[PDB]
Amino acid sequence: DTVLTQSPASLAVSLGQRATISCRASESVDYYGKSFMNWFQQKPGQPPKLLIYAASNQGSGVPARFSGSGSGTDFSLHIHPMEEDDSAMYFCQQSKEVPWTFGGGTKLEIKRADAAPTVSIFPPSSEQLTSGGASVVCFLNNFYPKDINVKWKIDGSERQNGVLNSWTDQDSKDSTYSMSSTLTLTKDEYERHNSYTCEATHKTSTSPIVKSFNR
Amino acid sequence: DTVLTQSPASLAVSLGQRATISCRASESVDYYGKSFMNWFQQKPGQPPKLLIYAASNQGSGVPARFSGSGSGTDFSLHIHPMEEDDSAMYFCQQSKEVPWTFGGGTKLEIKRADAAPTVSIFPPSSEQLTSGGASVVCFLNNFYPKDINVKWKIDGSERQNGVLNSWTDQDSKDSTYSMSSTLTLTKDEYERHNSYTCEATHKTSTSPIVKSFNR
Amino acid sequence: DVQLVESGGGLVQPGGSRKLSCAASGFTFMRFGMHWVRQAPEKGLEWVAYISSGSSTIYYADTVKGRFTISRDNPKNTLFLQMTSLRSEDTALYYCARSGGIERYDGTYYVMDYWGQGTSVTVSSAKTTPPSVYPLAPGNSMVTLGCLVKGYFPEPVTVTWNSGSLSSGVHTFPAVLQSDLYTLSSSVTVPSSPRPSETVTCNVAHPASSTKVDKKIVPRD
Amino acid sequence: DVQLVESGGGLVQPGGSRKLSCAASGFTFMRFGMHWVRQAPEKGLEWVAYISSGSSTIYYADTVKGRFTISRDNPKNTLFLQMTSLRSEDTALYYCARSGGIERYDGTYYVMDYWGQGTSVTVSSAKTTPPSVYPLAPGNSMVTLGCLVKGYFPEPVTVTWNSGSLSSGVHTFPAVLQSDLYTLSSSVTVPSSPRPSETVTCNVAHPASSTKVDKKIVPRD
Repeated sequence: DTVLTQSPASLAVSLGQRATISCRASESVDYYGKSFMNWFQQKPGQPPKLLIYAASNQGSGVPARFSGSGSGTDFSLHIHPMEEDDSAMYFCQQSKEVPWTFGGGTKLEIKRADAAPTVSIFPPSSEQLTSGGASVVCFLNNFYPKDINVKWKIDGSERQNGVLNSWTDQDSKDSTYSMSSTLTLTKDEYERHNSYTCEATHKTSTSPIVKSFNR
Repeated sequence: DTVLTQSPASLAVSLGQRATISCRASESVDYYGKSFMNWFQQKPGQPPKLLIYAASNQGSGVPARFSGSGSGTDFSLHIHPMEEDDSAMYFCQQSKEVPWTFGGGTKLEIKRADAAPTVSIFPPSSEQLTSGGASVVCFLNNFYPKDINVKWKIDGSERQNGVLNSWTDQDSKDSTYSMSSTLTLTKDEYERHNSYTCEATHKTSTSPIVKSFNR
Repeated sequence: DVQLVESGGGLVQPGGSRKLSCAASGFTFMRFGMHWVRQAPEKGLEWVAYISSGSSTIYYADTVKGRFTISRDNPKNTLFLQMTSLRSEDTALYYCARSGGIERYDGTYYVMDYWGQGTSVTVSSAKTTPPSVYPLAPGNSMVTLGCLVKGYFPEPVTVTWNSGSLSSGVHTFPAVLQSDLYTLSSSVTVPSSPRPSETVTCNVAHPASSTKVDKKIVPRD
Repeated sequence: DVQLVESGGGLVQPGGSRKLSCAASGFTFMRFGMHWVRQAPEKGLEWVAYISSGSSTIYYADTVKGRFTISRDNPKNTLFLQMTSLRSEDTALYYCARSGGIERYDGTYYVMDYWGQGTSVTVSSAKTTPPSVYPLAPGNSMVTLGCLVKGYFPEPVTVTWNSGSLSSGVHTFPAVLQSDLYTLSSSVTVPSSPRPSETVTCNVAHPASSTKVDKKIVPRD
């Protein structure tokens, strides 16, 4: 099997700049003088779309801002300039041998201005409490870069146990990211503590955004 | 008041081509050397976005593919190359005097290949018939250009009376248009006739697409 | 990030009154002048009013002079538009736009750089009416189904297929006004295999009449 | 216009079977070889099977060899994938891609030029469970509200706000699996004026349990 290895795994390019994704094969991919390397584009909740075929040929309706190159083992995808709609997963694929193999994908994103997150905290609902559970929800909305450190403090103590964080893919109109952190306990344990704190350290500041509530 | 007149009213440029929208003022718009012409872009169900300010300066995050020129009375917006996301209403506006005046707008669209429409016909529903009405609906889907001639035949007769046609804006991923044509009669009248035809003449053919049903 | 959010719109009777708000965020509100621009098919974009950061200066478009009153609450980051003596001609979508200053070489230049989604204001005496949803059942590998929602007022109506699951291949057409009542239609294309084996239902909502209806498309027979 | 629409997906027990279809449109189906490609977080894109226009030739990826069977109904413009002896490893989104040939003067080059939306196939023994929707009420010119929908299986769940009226400023987060039960949360931001003076409600639909619930966010107290 021809293994295709792309690099980097994730990018972040400012609007107007050039993005270049590398894809190398374990075995040659051009039979004769034609390179069987294809590139696809896949936006979230979307089927892949053919971008380049035979190494450097534009797919249908593909802007001249996307170009492909390389031969044999090493291939590259170029995007210049970067535009607000290009954020997507790009995969390379060889179609010389069977099976047809794809690369791991490279997630290219728009590097926008930094953006601090908007943290909101919500205590368990009466309805959930009534059912014996106590989920505390914390929304860290619209920040950039996605690199963030989300932690919980129960009465001042670090609680690693019981939380599920979830990020949203780069926003389409914003280029920001979002996240929900949820701490789940039992009604009983929830009632054993007073203070519940949701904290976020992000490069936009040295002090974390601490959001809290006393039950 | 400074009246701004845009031209053309509508366009249709192919991907990769250059679009040029003209905007002329009744009175000069540059105060000395500074031109006070601004351009906005408005995609359907969207607020207007600043594209160009002061005749030729690019707004924030606006690709180098958009440019503005002109002076005094005449100005122009340029788009090259054309891309699948550009379909929007473009407006010019002067900010030299009060009131602040905008042009009428120029609807730019992607000239894609011709596509014949997909016609579907539907008779009155039992529920609607049970209420005494009889709406006959016809969907002319996914075509291009939007220029289409839709007509109804009742037992072979031209029926101009009672129909409401409604087009969808150029589709975002397709670049096609669609349309519903609804003939409304009373349950009584509808039951006086046998054959109901929905017809469409479109440049993709010389004969119309006839869709009908016999109640 | 600059954020502007309008609210307050609705259906108002001719001669009536309505006050629109505009909630700003992501910028030092008290430092910027604000605007109110509106749109209507019979209008396009049309400037309505201007107010400086300190309100010392305000401008009105002639058609609005004497009836509307722009104002702001710098502490609440809110801009307002108090409309009175409404006429059909005022029916439109209202946007509040920020008068951002671009620091130019020849001095700062002001341009309405940020806009909100807007709020719809309809001025009519016509009476609020809930719509009637009728299933558009079929008479190829794909079948087109649909729903007709007629006789409602005012706009808008919300149309979804299978609660939002069926999203691809959906066409919800612009409503048409015929004698103070709107009529609209939506089509959904599915593989012929899925129908009728698998249920297709249009979910229609008309907030103004608090009416929400689900209509399953069943074969005629 | 080339058009491919997959269906048949769903939740299947380990060791079970399911057949996915793929309805084509816009091209002479019987002249194009077809493919089935699948994607999972832990897989990315992975080729599954290939079948020539006349089916005289077929290829299977090793992992699928002996269990799946690709086939086609040229007259009905349908392509199929019969899966049996399913394993969790088969859980993925299945796309059918069209093997189109670019008439190169160097010899026609074949590339999967058109794909479909795909169908979800989850292979698990975890039991179908309707979720619990809980109201996320607040403790600025804008206020963030939300809904927590936890304890459901399988995916997906549909979340809408105010029947879809509220669409701007909504974040519906990816569901997380924690012991065969999913949990997801959605957030809506509205001008502080609107709440609570005007209702905000999250409309949540879970097709698999045929559950649909609307939860109004009311102040805590």
